[PDB]
Amino acid sequence: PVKRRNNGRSKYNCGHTNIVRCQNCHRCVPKDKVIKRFTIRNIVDNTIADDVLNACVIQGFAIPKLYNKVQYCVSCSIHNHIVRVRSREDRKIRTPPK
Amino acid sequence: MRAKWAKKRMRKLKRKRRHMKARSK
Amino acid sequence: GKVRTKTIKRAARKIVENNYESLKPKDFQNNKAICSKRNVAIIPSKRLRNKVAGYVTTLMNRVVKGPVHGISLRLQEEERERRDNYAPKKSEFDVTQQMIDSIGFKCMST
RNA sequence: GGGGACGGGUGAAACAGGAUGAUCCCGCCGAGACCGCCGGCCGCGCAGGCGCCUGCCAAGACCGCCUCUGUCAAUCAAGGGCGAAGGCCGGGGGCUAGAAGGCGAUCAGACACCACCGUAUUCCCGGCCGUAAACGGUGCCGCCCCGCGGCCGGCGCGCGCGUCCCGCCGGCCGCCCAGGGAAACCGGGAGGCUCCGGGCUCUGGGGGGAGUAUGGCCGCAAGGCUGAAACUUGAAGGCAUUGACGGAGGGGUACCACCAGACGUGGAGUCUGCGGCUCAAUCUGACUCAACGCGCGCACCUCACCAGGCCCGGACGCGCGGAGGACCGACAGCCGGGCGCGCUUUCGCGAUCGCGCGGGUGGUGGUGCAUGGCCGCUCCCAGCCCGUGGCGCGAGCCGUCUGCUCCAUUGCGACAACGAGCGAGACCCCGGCCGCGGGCGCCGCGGGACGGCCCGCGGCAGCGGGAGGACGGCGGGGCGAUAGCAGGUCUGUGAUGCCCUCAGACGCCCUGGGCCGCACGCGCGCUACACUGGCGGGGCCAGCCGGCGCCCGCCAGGACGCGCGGAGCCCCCGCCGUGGCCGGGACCGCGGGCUGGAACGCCCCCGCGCACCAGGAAUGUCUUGUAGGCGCCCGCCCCCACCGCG
Repeated sequence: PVKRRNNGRSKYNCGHTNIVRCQNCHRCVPKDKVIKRFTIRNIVDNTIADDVLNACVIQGFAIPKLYNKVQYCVSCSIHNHIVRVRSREDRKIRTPPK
Repeated sequence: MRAKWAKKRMRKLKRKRRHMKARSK
Repeated sequence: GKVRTKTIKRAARKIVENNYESLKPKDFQNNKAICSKRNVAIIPSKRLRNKVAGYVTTLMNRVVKGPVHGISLRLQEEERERRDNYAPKKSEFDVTQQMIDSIGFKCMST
């Protein structure tokens, strides 16, 4: 039967969306059916962050942040645990965890 | 995709049957 | 370390409310003697009695400091009732304008 | 140009790339594709579809409206146009990726997945094709219908005045009251429907055969469209519930699992089972865990098997016969290991009854898949479930928890559940410690310990330590839920259905022999491979629990008596001394004992002196008095343990 009302993709008022490539698996997934998680990590590791600042000659230097959007396919996401198989009731919960 | 592979096998056999009729008539 | 069984736990809660005056909070030996009276509590088995008496001691230290659910303290009950039946003096509670004017009461108007 | 040696690629590699300077860094140039992040429960479009900048050209829905027209409309065979991608036909163009093809791996194979190279293709223009899970798997136009939110576009109302607020209209959505439905779900319908009728078009009628065949039409082709029958079959299918499984996720948990270690097996010589072989017979049971020193010690008996033999122990009841003969016993020879067993024979004895029939009594004979009982296994599990109430048409759920805690549905905090019960715990046996009483003998009754205290951390349940204390957080055992296995036992059983047998016995005995043979394969074990050892004297230490003396014999053992009683290891001093040696003790020739009716059983003395110099691929058990080493007792038992249980 039909597991999900959205059909697993957010396609409303549309017959065709753009094609995105899963970064790990290099597959072609529609834009609506993609993980789309945006991550802002600092350029350096937080273990090496303070010692970089001490070493940095420039005063008032701010460590660069890395801004990237990681998009994955369902197979290339459930296996990396970015999304998890949920209970039928838990599946309905659309709120992001934490 | 057995059902698609079934129609690929069928098309290949109908093509052959056409060739035999082309050899005759 | 060893989780107490429901029979040991339930019995201990009944013993503590019944003998709240008799039991003392931090002494297992004093509480073992109360529990083994064959009057205020009949516990067969030396090991069962020792196990129930030890829960009772833990629960008694909880009763004196921040009491816990399942135990009925007459001493706490009277204080709770006193506040429950306490009257706050003249009651400050005794002492949207368009709505008041709509009723026509116009209380405190101007 | 610079600089110097490895780059690529993977899951790990490898094939190509490199002193003709790769990779890397920077400048610069050419080529074609493509338009990131923003980018969406945004929007637009008839669908297919649509995202660079700057113009140009024509649109479309929506909203507002006291503008015009006056039914001009709805849905639609045929007919027209459009239609992703791939394909095809001409021109181009060619950066990437990449059907084919080629390689390098993988594997049992791999011409697959993965790496690498790369043609068509991908892109544009002019056409063909006419299909997609072209999906909302939901035709179109119309009416009413229940709240609650989000977004988008236009417009109106208040209000200071804000990309507010409240509407309205159109769109896109989420939840959902009824209602519907086989349910999942739909609820802007899949509502207003067995209480059935707004209009219009299309399609289906069990599952195959088969979208096949043939005919038509269409296309350059690929193919599209229209579309059978013969014949076959009893289901195919939908949705949901429960189990089982997952190379699914999240929790846990166990030396029958691993870490970390130990101590082994496998190698060998033996002991001893199992299969195979051979037999007169080698009686059989059973075969992953959960078969294989298991069915409690096979000379006979056991013993169920083989080759001979002996009777009745066939009760009872009837027809018949019958006490001077129903029956039954035998000497001597003879045959026969043998037994009046029979025979020759010629003396005994007394219904102990004969026969026929009907009916027994048996059977270690079969069928454990006909059964009981008992045990093994799932399960060294923690789970199983009831009453009443709730939810569904129901199967079946809730309780019985996806939170935490615990050895553990062990608890706590909750909670359409609310109270219970079983298993867990408690209990029981033992041990260690302390009192009291008793005492031929250490053996009777109690206590002690509970996560109680202390410190941290935790609503809590608990958690980590510190202590004190014989003893510390399940000390070791016994008992063992629920539901099953078509596990095993009919050869333990006056347990037993049914079949077989049933005086030429499958009854029950009696002699002899096998089960113990053995080209071989395998499972427990045992002893070794030595010096931390062997060999000689000396010390001498137990416990479940337990007799001795004296004399002779090399021991083994014996005789004659009586009332009693005790280890190895290790320690100590010698010796041999790295040699298959004095390691090791398999074999094999005399001999001495024992037990029994009888050796083929066991013990012992002098020889004799096998492998094995540390065991491959594999595999098992184990966390303190544990592993391992080292003795000892008991079970079965004439004797006998390399076994089991202690």
